[PDB]
Amino acid sequence: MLSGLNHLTLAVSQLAPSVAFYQQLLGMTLHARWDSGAYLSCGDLWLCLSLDPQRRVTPPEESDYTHYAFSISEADFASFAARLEAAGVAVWKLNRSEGASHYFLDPDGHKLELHVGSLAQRLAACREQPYKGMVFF
Amino acid sequence: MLSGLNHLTLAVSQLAPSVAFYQQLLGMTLHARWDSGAYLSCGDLWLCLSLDPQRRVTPPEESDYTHYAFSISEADFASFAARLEAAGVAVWKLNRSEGASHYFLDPDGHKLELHVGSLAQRLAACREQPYKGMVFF
Ligand SMILES: CCNC(=O)CSc1nnc(C(C)C)o1
Ligand SMILES: [Mn+2]
Ligand SMILES: [Mn+2]
Repeated sequence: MLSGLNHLTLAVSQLAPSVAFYQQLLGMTLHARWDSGAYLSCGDLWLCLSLDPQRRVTPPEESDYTHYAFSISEADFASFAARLEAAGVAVWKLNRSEGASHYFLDPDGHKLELHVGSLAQRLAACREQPYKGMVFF
Repeated sequence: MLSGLNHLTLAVSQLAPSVAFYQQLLGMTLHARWDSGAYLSCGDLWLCLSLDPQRRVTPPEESDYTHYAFSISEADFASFAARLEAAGVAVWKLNRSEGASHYFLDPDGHKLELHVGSLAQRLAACREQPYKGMVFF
């Protein structure tokens, strides 16, 4: 029986600028770095950055909607999004609205998101404005 | 301050086979579905499947090392891997490190992993036998 996410591994093209992005800009905790990777944490999340020469920097218009969202509180959301914009972090666009979210790209074009709210809150919101064809179990 | 992973969204080419894989084969809980997506949970992980015409069924040789690992106990590991093998699920890598890992593909070629063990256990192993260039913080 599966119990949750054990770790998320992102392939990166250059290790140093990616470590700087996740640690210095996003504030994640750096535990270890070596010649081909780094281990960080964000609360319960174990994030691994893995140096991969096959990673290409892809424009958001030509990558799919696969994305990774991080939790932030209502009180910090707007000021954090503002800090990312002031630092020149690029944005991307999703096809639909899923609540209070800010969409931004990492240096390799991984699609990231800041989101306020839990799954339970999302389901309650969707009961009032559902997506087309929505069924609840 | 970010507090953890809020949700993981995977782009899928066909909703029905992906729901079948995550819900029925992997045992995640289906909370809702709509014409272009579904919400599931696996422990404290909120997983979104998003139907995306841009998603290609991607062979493992054509994608980078980005991958998603799910937690499982050592006691359950071998029988879960055997279930995947009976269902015909492809493997994209052999485990060559210490620690139990099984590396398998979803129907669209997303790279998945079953892993036993935490970040703390990995850091302890690396302190005894560090990777090339490894520094701890
Ligand atoms: C499967 C259940 N887990 C999730 O809902 C992940 S996001 C999440 N979980 N708690 C929160 C707080 C912001 C209330 O946010
Ligand atoms: Mn999202
Ligand atoms: Mn892994």
